[PDB]
Amino acid sequence: NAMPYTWKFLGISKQLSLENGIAKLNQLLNLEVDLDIQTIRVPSDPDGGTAADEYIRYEMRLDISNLDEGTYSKFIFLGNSKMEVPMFLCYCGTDNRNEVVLQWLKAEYGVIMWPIKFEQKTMIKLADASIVHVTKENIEQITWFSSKLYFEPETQDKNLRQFSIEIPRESCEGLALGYGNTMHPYNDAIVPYIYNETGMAVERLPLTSVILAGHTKIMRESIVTSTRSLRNRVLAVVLQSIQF
Amino acid sequence: DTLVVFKQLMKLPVTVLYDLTLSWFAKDIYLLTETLDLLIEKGVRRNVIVNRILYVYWLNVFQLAEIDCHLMISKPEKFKWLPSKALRGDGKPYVVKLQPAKFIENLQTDLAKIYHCHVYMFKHPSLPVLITRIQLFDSNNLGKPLISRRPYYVAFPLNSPIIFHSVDKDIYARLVLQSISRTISERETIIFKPVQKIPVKSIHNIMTLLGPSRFAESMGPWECYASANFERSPLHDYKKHQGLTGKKVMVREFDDSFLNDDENFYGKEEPEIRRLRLEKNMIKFKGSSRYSSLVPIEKVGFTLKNEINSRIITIKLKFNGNDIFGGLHELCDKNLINIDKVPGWLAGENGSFSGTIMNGDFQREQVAK
Amino acid sequence: TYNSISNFIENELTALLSSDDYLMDDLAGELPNRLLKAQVIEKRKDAMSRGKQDLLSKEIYDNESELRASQSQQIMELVGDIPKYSLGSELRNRVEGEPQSTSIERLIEDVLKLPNDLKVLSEYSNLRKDLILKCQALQIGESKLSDILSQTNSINSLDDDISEYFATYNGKLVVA
Amino acid sequence: VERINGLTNLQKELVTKYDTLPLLNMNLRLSYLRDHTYPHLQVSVQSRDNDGIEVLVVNYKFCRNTMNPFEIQFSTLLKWEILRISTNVRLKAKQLLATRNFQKCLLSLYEFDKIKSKKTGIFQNLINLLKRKTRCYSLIVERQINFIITMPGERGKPRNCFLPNQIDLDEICYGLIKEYGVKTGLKEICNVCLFP
Amino acid sequence: ILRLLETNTVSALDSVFEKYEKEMNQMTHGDNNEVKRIYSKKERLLEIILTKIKKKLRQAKFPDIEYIYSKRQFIQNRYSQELQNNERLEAILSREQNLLEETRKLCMNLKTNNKKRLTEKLIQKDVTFRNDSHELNLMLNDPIKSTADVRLDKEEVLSLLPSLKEYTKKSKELKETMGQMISDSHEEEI
Amino acid sequence: PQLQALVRLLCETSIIDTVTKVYILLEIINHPVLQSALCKWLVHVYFLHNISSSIWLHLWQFSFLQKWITPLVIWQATTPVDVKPWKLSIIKRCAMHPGYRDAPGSATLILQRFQCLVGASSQITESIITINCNRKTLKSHRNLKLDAHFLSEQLAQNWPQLHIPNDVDYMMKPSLNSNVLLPRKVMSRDSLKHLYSSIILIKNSRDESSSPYEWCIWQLKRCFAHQIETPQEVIPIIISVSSMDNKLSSRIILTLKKVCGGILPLWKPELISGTREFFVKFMASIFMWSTRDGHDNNCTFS
Amino acid sequence: STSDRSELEDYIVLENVYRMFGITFFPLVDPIDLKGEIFVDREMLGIRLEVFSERTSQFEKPHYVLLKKRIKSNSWFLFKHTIPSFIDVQGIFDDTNGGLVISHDDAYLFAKRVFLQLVEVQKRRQIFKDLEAKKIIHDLDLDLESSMVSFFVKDIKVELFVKQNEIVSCSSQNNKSKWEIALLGSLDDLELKL
Amino acid sequence: QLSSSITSVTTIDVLSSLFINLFENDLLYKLDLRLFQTISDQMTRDLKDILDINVSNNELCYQLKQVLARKEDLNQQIISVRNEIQELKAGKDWHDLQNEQAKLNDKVKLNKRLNDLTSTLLGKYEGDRKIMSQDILDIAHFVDLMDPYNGLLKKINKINENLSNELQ
Amino acid sequence: NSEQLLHNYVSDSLLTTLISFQEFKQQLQSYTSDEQQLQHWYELLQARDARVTSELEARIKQFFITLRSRLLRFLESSLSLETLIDALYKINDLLQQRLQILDDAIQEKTSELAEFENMVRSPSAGDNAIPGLLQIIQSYINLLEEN
Repeated sequence: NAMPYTWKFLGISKQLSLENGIAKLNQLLNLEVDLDIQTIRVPSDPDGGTAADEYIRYEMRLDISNLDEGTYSKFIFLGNSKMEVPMFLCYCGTDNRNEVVLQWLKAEYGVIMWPIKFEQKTMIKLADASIVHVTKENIEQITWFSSKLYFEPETQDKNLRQFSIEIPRESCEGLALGYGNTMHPYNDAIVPYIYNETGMAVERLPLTSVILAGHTKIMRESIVTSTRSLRNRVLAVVLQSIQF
Repeated sequence: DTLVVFKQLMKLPVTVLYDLTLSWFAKDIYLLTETLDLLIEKGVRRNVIVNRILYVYWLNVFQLAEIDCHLMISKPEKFKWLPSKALRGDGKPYVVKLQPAKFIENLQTDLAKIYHCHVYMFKHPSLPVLITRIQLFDSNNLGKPLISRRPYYVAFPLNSPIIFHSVDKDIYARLVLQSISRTISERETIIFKPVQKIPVKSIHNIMTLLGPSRFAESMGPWECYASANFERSPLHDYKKHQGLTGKKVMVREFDDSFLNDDENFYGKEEPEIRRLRLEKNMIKFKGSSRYSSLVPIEKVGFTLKNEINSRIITIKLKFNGNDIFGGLHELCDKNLINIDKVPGWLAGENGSFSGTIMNGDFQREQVAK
Repeated sequence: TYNSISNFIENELTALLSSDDYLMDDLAGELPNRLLKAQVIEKRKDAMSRGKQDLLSKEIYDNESELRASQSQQIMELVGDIPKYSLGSELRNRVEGEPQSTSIERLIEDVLKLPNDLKVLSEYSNLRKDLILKCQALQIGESKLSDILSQTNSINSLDDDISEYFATYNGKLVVA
Repeated sequence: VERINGLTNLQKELVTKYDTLPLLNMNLRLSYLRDHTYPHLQVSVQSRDNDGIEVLVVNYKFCRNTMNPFEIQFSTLLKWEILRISTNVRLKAKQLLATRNFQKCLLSLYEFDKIKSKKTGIFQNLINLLKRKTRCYSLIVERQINFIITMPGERGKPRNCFLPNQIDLDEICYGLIKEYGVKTGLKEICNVCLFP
Repeated sequence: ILRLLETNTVSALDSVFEKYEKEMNQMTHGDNNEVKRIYSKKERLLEIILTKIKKKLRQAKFPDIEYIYSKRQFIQNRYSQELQNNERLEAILSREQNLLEETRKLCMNLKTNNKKRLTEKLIQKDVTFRNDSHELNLMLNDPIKSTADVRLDKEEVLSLLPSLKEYTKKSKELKETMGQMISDSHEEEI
Repeated sequence: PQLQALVRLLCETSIIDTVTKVYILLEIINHPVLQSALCKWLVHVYFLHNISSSIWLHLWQFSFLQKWITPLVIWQATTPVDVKPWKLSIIKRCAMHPGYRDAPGSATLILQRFQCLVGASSQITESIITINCNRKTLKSHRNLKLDAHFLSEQLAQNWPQLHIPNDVDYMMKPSLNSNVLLPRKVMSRDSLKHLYSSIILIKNSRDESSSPYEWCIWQLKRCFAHQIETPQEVIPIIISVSSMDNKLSSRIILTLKKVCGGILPLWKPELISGTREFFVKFMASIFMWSTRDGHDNNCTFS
Repeated sequence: STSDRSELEDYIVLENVYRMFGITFFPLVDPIDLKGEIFVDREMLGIRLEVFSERTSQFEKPHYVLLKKRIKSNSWFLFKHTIPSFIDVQGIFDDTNGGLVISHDDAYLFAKRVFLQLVEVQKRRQIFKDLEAKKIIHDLDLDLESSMVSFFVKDIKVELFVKQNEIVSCSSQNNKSKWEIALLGSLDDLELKL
Repeated sequence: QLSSSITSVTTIDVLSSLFINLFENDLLYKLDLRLFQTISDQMTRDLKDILDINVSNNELCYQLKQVLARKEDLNQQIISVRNEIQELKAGKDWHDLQNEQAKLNDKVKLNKRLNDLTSTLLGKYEGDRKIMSQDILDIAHFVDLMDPYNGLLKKINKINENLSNELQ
Repeated sequence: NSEQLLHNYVSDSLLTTLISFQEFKQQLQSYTSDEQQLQHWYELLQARDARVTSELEARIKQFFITLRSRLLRFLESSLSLETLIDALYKINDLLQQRLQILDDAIQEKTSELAEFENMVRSPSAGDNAIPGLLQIIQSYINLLEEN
């Protein structure tokens, strides 16, 4: 909680492609906003089985005079038709334009909406999805930071309230290399590590909010970051989360 | 002043303690006994006893006449502490001490700050004496009385290594500590109290936690050594059933860890196995609304320097809360943390020392303020 | 500048009169309204005023003397760099009489006496030596008790070598 | 996932030890007992219903010594006798057992056996030197380093001051017994016998 | 201007009392004067002109002395006692800084003792007793740590000890007479 | 003519926003105002088929709830409120996923709400008409097996589910016999079928049973009073009589209400069985009558 | 059964005599033991600590001192225990053999040192709180380890400070010289003074 | 402000000066003369004194406050001094004095006694040729106590053991 | 108190006398007007605001006089040989007390060892012990020699 980009999430009933009525949104709010459309076949390192990677993140690129997150208010809409829930909506910032954007999104397509109070396995999965940094070679190296997995289990009588687990970056790489090699360091090493140490099934735990260092504050439902963008494999797994 | 003393004197019960206070406060006195007899049977108008004695028999010598408020709000617990050892340049301690030799530091601070008082006390379940110790310091305004600023407390138990002074961390706090360092020296012995763990709670659950008790380290999973709740004496046939005792088959298998970490399913077990889960929890954190701790530990921070593959592995682990380890059996009863792999140092045996364990070598981290 | 700042104070005090009649600013028309007799009277005044600086030279030394006297009362009331301790209570009050600690502190006062504090309380030292001699008599009393208890055992309690040697050699030669 | 009780056989409970208590009997109690208190002990029970009881304290370093008690209650406060002594000590034991308190008594008798043992264990490897060494009753026969074994009536546990151109030798030996160990103090006294 | 008229009345009365002092001074510096009825009538005329000026001042009301002495003396005395306290604490830090440099000098003297034990071991260059003394149990003896010699104890030996040692010599001769009998029991097993 | 026709309905109402919202949604299928938007839901059902309104519910709302949804209760309440008083298309389409997620990881609390939706849905048994005995018998069997499987609270929830779905399906068959065109034949079919399934349930619930007593009582009354008020089921006299060996099991049991139900079944049987044949069915019926009369001459104490 | 129930009762009476021996050891293992083959990589001696009274001639609440195998090298350094901290464990522990304690006999004499260190505390409380507390009417009170002890003789308040059963302090030249004495002289001098 | 009473003093000075001109025009009047000029100048310097005394106290108030801060420096300072004088008896308890009496007596006192003893018996290096006697109550006690009980019973049962050898 | 003395000095005994020095110029020098110089004294030395100049003089001179008292503090930082002899006498006395205590307890140990054991061992006889010893010894030696 020292980073600005707040990214509340939202799911979509059925996919409708967007470039048809971008004139309609630009009509209603009178402000030219780019819609970018681009295929990405994440898992871009192909260890996912190559199953329906048609991922076309639609980028309502609210590119006006950059004075706020109410001025830069980029959206990302990732879609896959061959998955049951097809599509979700992210949105950054705190603009009031987004309200009529989503209102129109309900309206003109006839789709129904719900937020995502996602869960523990979710938080861990996208947690270590956050640290694979995208390379131009697309063989993607592994960054590291320092976890601070704040919980807040209520018990009876507020007796425990809140108890941290913090890991230096050194120990992140330690349990990485001692595993050894992966692209899933958390579920492969770290939560197996601390299960073997403190016997804390952090999967089963009432987690509330993993912080990773200087880089995100994943919360109960609302990933917050320090980048004007979200990594695409992160977006992939958050699409993967809601599915069945 | 009168508002402050009314906030104090409303916290009191009445019964005859007010009678004895006002008795020695009045040190007329023949028939004052028959004033107070009637006011014992008219011990009814409870709050306005305060101002009526405070006006009939009413900050220079008055200090002991108010400090019995501290003497009797020692009844409750509300305030806090922190402990401090008493070394000698070798790690040998002592605090073997005759009581009335406190005129010594009275005179010694009187050499350095102005005229002054401090009643001693004696708690009466738990055997320290404690020193309510009001620093009369100043008198300025930019009217002839002096300021009684901040009653700093020093309680020390009988024959410990430990004293626990109160928590202020000031240039008068450390001054009175600096005095009471030297006035307990008495032999050109060297005292120089260093500090331990920073947070705290109240008196009984600081001395049973540490000091001159028998739990010096006896707590956690070990209170059956604290109490002597088995292996009674030379008796004969109690020990036969004590050599014919129960147990779960809480198997230490790795396949059992597969059964516990993985393999989540329904109830599927009778109340015996449910009971045995519950006393696995109980024996892990106590050793027998019941589900509190013994002692309120309030916040701790553990550490964990494993070394693995000749390479250090360091997780820090801070807690917070309002009482932890009781919280942890009340968490672990929900089968949330997988009890057999709960090591002792966060099972809670150390009594609130945020130590930095490493390969089973729990410590303290001296860590002066 | 003890009385020198006050000397310049009184000098600047009279220098108003000096600069006034020296300029003769009002004295030019004051003959109309002391030719130089006015300034003669002025240094008469200032020679009179030097009694105040005589009082300065008095009272400054009075003040410094009484503060030196207060310093003397301080060193007489405190220990004159004497940290000596349990005798340092003993000369003012009895506490308990620890013969262990009084003995050991007595083994540290005898360091470099000739080779302060009221001739180091030779009377209290004599009182401690008298008390130790009293304890020495108290120990010698039990020593006499032991002597008289052991002496009543010595008086009550208080050839054949070769004979038994020949008998044992004969036992060897008659049994072996 | 069974739930049986446990009186013996390590393996079972050594699996199912989720507590922390004294372990349990099987012998690993009594093996630790006997094997980590070296001279032995025997009994017979003789119950009543308040319990007269015997014991056979096998004092056991090289030459035996024993003892036997009297009754208790099942609250363990009753009275006790000695009914068999070995004659290696006759009346020093009665100096001890003049008073009661078997803890101190037994310990001394125990540590006293270890004292006799270490007394001999020093004497043999000082006799090992093959110079003019001669033999004495309890000290040495060269040039008279004796030492008592007091088994006193002051502190309850037997202490042993020493004896070794007389007072001079006393302060010198008290000096040298603070640097190089008791097992080498004979080697030091050898050094002031060997060259000068 | 009620406060103005009040302060004017008080100040004029103080000037009237000082005028009485000045009238006594002029009478002492006078030729021959002892009546002062003209002085009392002049005080009356001054009060009359003072009331007339008070009328003129209340008319032109165009809008504190012993109070001044009191508050000034109040803060002077507070400042002086504050200064007394200052030199008291200055006395105590002077005493203890004297002590600090004393013990600092003595710890430097301990460092000279370190160099001296190097030199004193250089003149003649040539632990487990705790474990053994509690392995067995032994005793120690220390009538030492006194700079004066203790073999001249025969001053205060006089209490009972020479009688003691003579009777022990008597018991020594008695045990010699008892230990005559050992002549059978020298080498019965050697 | 629905432009001006719905505008005439606006002349009869006060709710232009929902009119134009029909002409262009989730506000409506969330909720003068409430009854007016309810009529808008009706009008959307009119102007649609059932798609653009119903698809909301009959996919996404229960298929949140099979995973999770926050309040979880008012949504399902409005879900049943929509689909129950409405089309058999919504009913059967919902019931497809109902039986499937039943056989799949059933959530066992949402399936109560889907059971209520079925309980009004004589639409469901109506619109199927082909092999409902297949589908509903399979669903009942799957619930019985999985109730015993998550049984072996476990047993109380086995009782709760396998009895409560039974009672709801029995109410559904009661509605089917209220229609009874071919639902009479299917009513005989599923009636005897679920009677047998609950009978084997009572074979797993002999001396330990709580709710299933009321279930079998419901089944018996749904036979008996239906046959009494409708004596047209003479071809279904086999079905009306068919409680024989199960009735031995039923009189084989406190079962005061069970006996009361058996008394009712037998009394209406003896009434409307005087017109029956005195050889095969009514011989067994009167045989049971004699056995129960002997049980009555034993009940004169016992 | 009762086949070897007599054998068990024989063993526990053997245990009972072995624990009036005082210091004993007894195995235990805390559940840190990986691998029905089962490693144990940390082992506990565990030293129960038992004192015999005289005033009741009972045994007390025993103390307990339980150390454990250090991970690295075959040592025995301390772990949780309970004797009240007016007695040190740690310094008097690691005093013995430089803290480098490996065998069991050095461990034994460790607990021996602890034991008698405990027991004369028990002895002098057993002097004061019993003998002249009850023979003499005395109105006594005292510290946890008997070191500021104050009372009526019968009449008046006398404090005295104690050390290794030898009186040091006292609370008159008569008074002071009669009481800077040894403990066995204390009861005798209160017999004599009256 | 005080300008009002200043103006009143000016008016009183003017009128008193007119009366002074009348008195000195005819001359007695010395007393009245000094009376009203004392009135005038006393009023002036008293109003002047009270106003600048207000100024002086209003500033030395806060110079006093500055010396109160000086007292605060005193208290922090004596904390630090007493602190360091306290743990300077910790480093004097430390290794310095400990190694002092751990090597001083070691290689001075005991080696003194040892070299004195070697000067004695090396100076008479013929000890194995001269004396060997290092030139008692303990031998007195254990011999005189082992004789009358242990020697007696040991001898009589050893002779009875010889009787057991003789008969059996 | 010292500051009180010093401002009392500087205020009273200096400035009141300076005001007296002002007013005595009207009285006895002549009979002239004798006030012109008084207002010129006013106008000129109204740079001595005498309260403020007095307090500045105080807050200089009192302070360096206290510095001078700090300087003149240093004074210390025959017939004592009799007490030195008394101290050496008590040194011998208490060293003797320690040595006599050790010898007293050792002799008491000899007493408790000897007297109690030799008395209550043979039931308090002290008869001619070695005579009976040698008699039975010679008899047993004759019996063994015959054996």
